[PDB]
Formats: sequence, C-alpha cells, structure tokens
Amino acid sequence: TYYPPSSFHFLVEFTGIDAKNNDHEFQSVSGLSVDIDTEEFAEGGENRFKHKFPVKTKYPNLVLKRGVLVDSKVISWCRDAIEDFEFKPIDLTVKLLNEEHQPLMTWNVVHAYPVKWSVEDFNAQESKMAIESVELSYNYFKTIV
Amino acid sequence: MITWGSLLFKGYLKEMDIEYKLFRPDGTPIRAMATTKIGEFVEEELRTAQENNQPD
Repeated sequence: TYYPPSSFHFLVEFTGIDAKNNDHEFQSVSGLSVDIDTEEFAEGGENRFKHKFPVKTKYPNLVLKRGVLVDSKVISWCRDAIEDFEFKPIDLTVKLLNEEHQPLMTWNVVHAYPVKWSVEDFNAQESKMAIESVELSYNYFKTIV
Repeated sequence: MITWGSLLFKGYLKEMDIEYKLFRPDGTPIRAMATTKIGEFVEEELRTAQENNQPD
C-alpha cells in the first residue's frame, strides 16, 4: 500500500468444532501459498526454447503453533482421527487484522483434516516453554478482500 | 572394404538405423546418428587356400 501492513496481528477460527477463546490464539501460522505443476516438450525446428504446459494446482499443508493447552477442543478432534480413523473435515478462516481489529484480508480454507501432532523435546537444563504443533491437510483456499 | 589404421574388413551390410536429431526452422537436418552391422565375406577359392588341408 503506501505503507504496507505488518504481520504480527491475526486470528484463526474453526467451523464445526465447539468454540473456546483459548483455541483461537496462535503463536504462528504458515502454509498459505500455491503452485502449478508443468510439463516440457521439444518441438523439432524450434531451437529458441522448449514449450511448457500446466497440469495441476498444488497446495502445501497448513501449520499452526502455540504454547501447550491441556483442554483443547481442536486436539480432541485431532485424536479421534489419529487414534480411531474417524475423519470429519472442517473449514477454517485465517484473518489478518487492522488497528480496529477488523480484517484487512482473509483466507477461506476448505475441507481440512489432521495429519500431524507433536510437542517439542523436554530439557532439564534449559528455561523454555512447552510448545505444541498441529498440521492440517486441505483441498484449496480462496481469498476475500 | 572397411579400413582404419590396423583394421581391414571385407563383407556385406546387414542392418542400419538412422535417427534425425536437430533441424533448421525450414526443416533441414543438421545432426543424425547411425548404427551399423557388417557381415564377413570369403570367396570359396580363397577358403581352400587358407585351409591348407593335408594319409592323402
């Protein structure tokens, strides 16, 4: 913009999981990008370049981090998939906020489910917070702005 | 007759493959690769002189 916005003020909301204020707060969000797979072809007589063709649109997994929370609803949802193969996909909204705490821009993440859950190593000789990490697979996203 | 250095071989062609690789924009070829197989020929009067067959 004339002065572009910073990246440290944002909100993560879930649809299909009971809401709690402690499940909307995160330390970091990553994975909001996309790419197109292509193929190459050489045409006889054309020596200046090879041709390139698109094939598929590709998205990476969405990664969320925060300090450990013991009564999380999101984690209960993750456990049902992890332990029993019960899968029930959800939708999600990522919001980048302005100074009035209203959205500048949002991302609509469609049909997501859990593929990973972990907690970082313990160390008796270091002063650190216990950090939890969750990774989700999804089909695509759209943006609103 | 095929000659290169120490090599000297007489015979017949059996097989050939030619593959065309690069072209000018109007379709003129400028690069190609060829694989070849040659058989061996001996005339029958020379075979009995090389097999100097000798109780007879």
